[PDB]
Amino acid sequence: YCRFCAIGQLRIDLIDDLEALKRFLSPYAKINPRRITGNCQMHQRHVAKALKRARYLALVPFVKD
Amino acid sequence: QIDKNGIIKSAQLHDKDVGSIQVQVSLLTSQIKQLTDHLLANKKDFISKRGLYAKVSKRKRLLKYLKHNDLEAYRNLVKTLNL
Amino acid sequence: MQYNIILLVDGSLSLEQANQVNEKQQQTLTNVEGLQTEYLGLKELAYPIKKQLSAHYYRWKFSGDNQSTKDFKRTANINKQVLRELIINLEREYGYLASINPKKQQLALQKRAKYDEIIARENNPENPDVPVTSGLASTQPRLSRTEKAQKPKEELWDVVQKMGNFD
Amino acid sequence: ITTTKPIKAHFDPVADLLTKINNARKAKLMTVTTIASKLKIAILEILVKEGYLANFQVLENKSKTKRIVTFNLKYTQRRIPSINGVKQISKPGLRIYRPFEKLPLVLNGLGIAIISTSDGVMTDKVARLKKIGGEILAYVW
RNA sequence: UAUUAAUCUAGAGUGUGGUAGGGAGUUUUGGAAUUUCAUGUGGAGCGGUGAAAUGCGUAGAUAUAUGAAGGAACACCAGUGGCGAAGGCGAAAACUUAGGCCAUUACUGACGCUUAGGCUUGAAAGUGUGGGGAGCAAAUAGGAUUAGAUACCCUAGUAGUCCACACCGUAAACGAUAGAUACUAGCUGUCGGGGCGAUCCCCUCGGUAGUGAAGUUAACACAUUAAGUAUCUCGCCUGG
RNA sequence: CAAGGAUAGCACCGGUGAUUGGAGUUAAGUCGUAACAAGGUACCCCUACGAGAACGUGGGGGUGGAUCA
Repeated sequence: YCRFCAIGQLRIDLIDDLEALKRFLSPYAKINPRRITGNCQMHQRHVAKALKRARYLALVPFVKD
Repeated sequence: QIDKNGIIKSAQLHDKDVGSIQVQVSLLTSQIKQLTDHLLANKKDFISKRGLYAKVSKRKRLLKYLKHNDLEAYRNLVKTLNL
Repeated sequence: MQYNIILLVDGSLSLEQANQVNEKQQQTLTNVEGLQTEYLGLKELAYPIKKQLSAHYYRWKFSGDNQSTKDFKRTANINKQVLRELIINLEREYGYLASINPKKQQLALQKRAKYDEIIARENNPENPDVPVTSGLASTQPRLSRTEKAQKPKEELWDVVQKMGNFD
Repeated sequence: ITTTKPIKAHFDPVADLLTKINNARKAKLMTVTTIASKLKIAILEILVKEGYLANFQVLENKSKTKRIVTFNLKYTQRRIPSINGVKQISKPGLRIYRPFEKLPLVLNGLGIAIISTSDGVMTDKVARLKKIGGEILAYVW
């Protein structure tokens, strides 16, 4: 699960945290639900919005490779 | 958060106020003007409309109760400024 | 207000010219300035857009009029020198605090214990610790107390007792 | 001695007291607290003198200007409540007024009635002795 | 009980700090889809239900790849989750705005309930206007079982659709449950904060599914996430 | 100034009809059994289009539904 919940910051943003993203993201470029990611609920929405931005940012593909 | 510290600290009805009738209604009308400008800029915002009606009617009943409650503690903001 | 911007430059190109054109794009901000000259180096796009197999990553952190970043979102995204203009502010789900910083001892502790790297300790990364003391610092308490004690009569042994000696 | 979540200003003290008493009878509660009310003090005192009520104490917080009042709904040590039921005759929306000529017994005369007549609260039975009527607030037994 | 001067602040919020959320009006791009058009290929088929046919293809269809493009909306992100006036809220980003939640030993001095009247929005279908129509699509045209297949099956296919103005006003709009006040066992957990505390376990308050005793009930069953108990008002039903 | 009174556009109430729609009312007439089976189509509400109709049908909403942990 995320280091952010283990340190305390109550938010995350795309500072190229791709490493931990690869733990939350399957190699299929699809966002696993809250169960796999391990966030509580708040860092869950934070990583959700970050992954969606990365989709928009082209950091992560939607499905196209 | 348009105004939170301006009118409730620069205006003291009694010896000291952190929340009262007239400071609340003055801040309420400031936010009323802000929200009316916002909805004139963006006409399809109805949550603001309902909030404004609630705010103005709560102010009206505030003044109504303060009529009898205190001799005269309301003659600073009983009007409206939207024309 | 506070504004961190993640930049996606168009396709594969030189680092310095892209930095200069990104500075020119930051100039589209009327007064959102005070940038710190830095970048994220080279990072390629994981997927081809339609011919763009790679790009370059730049970060711009500064502050200014919040209304005047929408025009940047227009110009950067339209002009063929930035593809994505990622903005950071409070409207995006926020949690930041300038006084929650004294929690990075937990950061060091979790970096140590995100995975136990010693053969002796191989505990799961999701197991309790329990030095527990249970701090609250938030109760909404009221100190109610008795000053007049009349009618001395109390109810403490309210559990039933019945059915004496039976033959 | 408040139970939890100190009671705010209800629409009327008697209704909040009735809720507290019914909840005490239902969910195995013994001591209940209510907002400060002089009529509450009077009715608690007269119920104590009637024998159906246990200790009652006025309560103050860090300050003395605000007040509340707690009382043990009289329970014997075998889990039985002294008060078995209540009814209000006068209501906030309809304060029914019954003069001295309008004071009958309580459902056989076994129960106790209370009237807010001139000053404080008087039982309808003793109010009939002083040829006193008034607005009857509650029937209890 | 309406109350006077003062009032008491325990509420309404509000001074303040922390504060989470798909809340929302507003404005931006990105992913690609889709089918085409310039491009060439290539040999022989496509359509489909229970089976086929209607319906398409050598004058090059399938399929093809990049270039370019129209409308159009954003796989996942989606939870003992949260935010929600209802209707709802998720490719993102931000302007703005709203609602909070936790705590403030605090203030006007309780300054608030329902709602005649007035105000507001209102899923969605559809409508005149101007434009667009990518895509499917009723009605159905044709065809398959059929005693009938009109409903259910397949293709061709337009109204419709779609963008905005104006009109939409209803839904099984529900929580089959209008609210507001005050109060009432718990528990597995979990969520937002105050958090001591790698995260934790552990709680404080509000929330989120269930739970079962009182209580409730025609029974369903609800039960401190009442169909529990009392206070105030608007809507309704008196057998079909 | 009076009871009573007319010329020309209106105004109020009562009744009525060529014909026509719906409601109740015929053991038994007549299209299929749409729906009750998940009535074979899970169903229903709003709304839109048509078949002689059940009804479907386009979109949205809902559980008052099934194997089932």
